[PDB]
This record gives sequence, C-alpha cells and structure tokens, in this order.
Amino acid sequence: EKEEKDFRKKFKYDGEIRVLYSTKVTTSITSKKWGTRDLQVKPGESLEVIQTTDDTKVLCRNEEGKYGYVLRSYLAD
Repeated sequence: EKEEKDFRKKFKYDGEIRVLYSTKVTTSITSKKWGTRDLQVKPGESLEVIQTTDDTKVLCRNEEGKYGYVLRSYLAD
C-alpha cells in the first residue's frame, strides 16, 4: 500500500523482500525504544523476518502493508 512508499522511502534498499526465516520477537524486544525507521512491534510477538539489513539487522514485515526495522540488540536469533 501507500505504506510501501514510506518504507521504500527510507529503505531505498533495492532487494528481494521475501520472508525466508520469520523470527519470533523475543519478550526482550524493543517495547519502549521506537524509531522512525523502526517498527512499533511489541516484545513477545511474532513477525515475518526479511533479509539482513547490514550485518546484524533483520527487517520485519507485517501484512499491514508496512515494513519496519529491528536491531539485533533486541530481537530473536
């Protein structure tokens, strides 16, 4: 949706978005920390995991038609 433009906007990343290994949000996930390029996901939830952004970063995707980033700091394996 129009949300894709929001993600692609900052995620000008040109790749093959495909949830290959959907990881589960660890209760120790980010619940307070929220960034413009971050997702408002909650700890203890499950979302689709895309490809690794840089080295230790997994981009989650929601059927909501919007994407979000997650730092390895607070995320599942």
